[PDB]
Amino acid sequence: RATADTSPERLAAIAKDALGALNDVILKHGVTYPEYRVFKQWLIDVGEGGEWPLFLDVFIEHSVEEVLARSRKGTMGSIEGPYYIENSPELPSKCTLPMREEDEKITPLVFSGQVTDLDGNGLAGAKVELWHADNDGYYSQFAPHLPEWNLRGTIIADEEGRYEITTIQPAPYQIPTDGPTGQFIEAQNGHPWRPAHLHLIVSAPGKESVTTQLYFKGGEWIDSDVASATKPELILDPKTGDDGKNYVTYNFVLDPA
Amino acid sequence: RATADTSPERLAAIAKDALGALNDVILKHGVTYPEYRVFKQWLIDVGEGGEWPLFLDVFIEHSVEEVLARSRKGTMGSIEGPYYIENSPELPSKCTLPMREEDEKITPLVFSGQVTDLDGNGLAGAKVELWHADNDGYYSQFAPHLPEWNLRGTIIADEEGRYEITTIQPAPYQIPTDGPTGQFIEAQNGHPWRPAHLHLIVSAPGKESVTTQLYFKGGEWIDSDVASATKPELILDPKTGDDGKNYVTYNFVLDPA
Ligand SMILES: Oc1ccc(Cl)cc1O
Ligand SMILES: Oc1ccc(Cl)cc1O
Ligand SMILES: [Fe+3]
Ligand SMILES: [Fe+3]
Repeated sequence: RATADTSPERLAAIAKDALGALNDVILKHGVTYPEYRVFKQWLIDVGEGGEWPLFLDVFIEHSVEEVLARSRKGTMGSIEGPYYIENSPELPSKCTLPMREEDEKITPLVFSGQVTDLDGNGLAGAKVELWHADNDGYYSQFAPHLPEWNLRGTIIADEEGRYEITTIQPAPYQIPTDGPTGQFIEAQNGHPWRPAHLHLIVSAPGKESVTTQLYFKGGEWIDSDVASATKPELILDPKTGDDGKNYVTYNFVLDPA
Repeated sequence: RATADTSPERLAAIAKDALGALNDVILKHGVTYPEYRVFKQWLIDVGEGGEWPLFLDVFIEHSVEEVLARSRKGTMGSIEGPYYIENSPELPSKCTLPMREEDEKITPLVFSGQVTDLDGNGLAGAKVELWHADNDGYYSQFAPHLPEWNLRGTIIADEEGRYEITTIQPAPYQIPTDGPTGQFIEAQNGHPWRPAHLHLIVSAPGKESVTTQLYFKGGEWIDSDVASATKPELILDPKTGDDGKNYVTYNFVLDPA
């Protein structure tokens, strides 16, 4: 039951700008009646396909985080995306993310670092909620065949704010091509792809949490993210060990609540 | 199964402008995350309530007709609205619109005029599709209690392009306040009202049809139409007879197909 405290005055100004802007694009490009019928049917399709969270997060949410970005001094944020789930099972500072026997076959990714405040003091009782896709680009709880907490966890950072999280390296994400979001994209010759990414919500007692994503230097779609959610500050350059595992360190800087 | 011949190049440019514009409004007004969740839930509600045609026609379609307005030299057009139905039963040049025993109690409106071309030559085989709401502001086929062609007809203009159509005078229209469209309006202190109006599609053999609406001089909401669909060229000034009926004449000027 979602709410916001927006005064009628504010909404009216937003509505005026949003609707005026759309209406101007129509006048600009000479949007015809047949094209208008196509837009109306496609908005119906979007909701009938359950793709409002998907369409909105891909095309709109980057600007919402960009707003929040201004008011923030810590680690760069990025969009949540639609694939977040609360209360993923807790795990200790040093852990391995829950995975299938399939996932065990993929080159491992060892993610290390520390949660700290703005001055660099480590934070006790910090939490790292991590979620990402498997090598097949699917999310648990958004794929029937997967264990419901595959590659999802609540990492409990130690008394010093540190974690050593062993996972696999995520595959790039492709947005279902079959639906209206993918229809919108195929019809303009765009591409339905996101670079490979880790999702992280990072919290601490008395701190303003951070929702962020982490990408990979080599990675494809790196310079053409369809959700426009990539920032260079969030690109990891993992180095590979003689065990053949990929090793990366990244620290989280939380703002005060 | 609705389609348009829009090249990927065009859609991409439209998409770029539409999405950029929205994204700018977000950056402009500092659209927060809670407000974003409210917008996402409301887009889901709109489609779940079957109010995409309603929301679009009220807030977007005026600009689509404004485009078509440029390419046209005949009678001013206006939006279709969501309440149009094809194949309304035919009636002769001089007729009375189908109505209930209730409607017979309302002051009658006698609508007369002629369908002509750009030079003022009358057009044989011209059709006047007329639809409007009853004094209770409901449309037939969008209200269970009404006969399915209440205040809907296909008037067959005579060999000379003339019609004398007796109906009642429509009541102002109020957009359902209970749904997401009305929620969007109540939440900004807007008003959910349209001035009283007749709907007309006017066609002739070899002519580009006209979808238009006709309003009434005294009428309330006349200068504040929520669908922004009012034009001064479409305001009727009916004069009343000694039978106590309201009499108005209006001619349709069709463009060539
Ligand atoms: O995996 C994802 C797919 C689409 C979006 Cl918008 C965000 C994601 O995080
Ligand atoms: O009766 C009507 C109600 C709403 C709209 Cl947008 C148009 C109409 O014609
Ligand atoms: Fe993702
Ligand atoms: Fe109407």
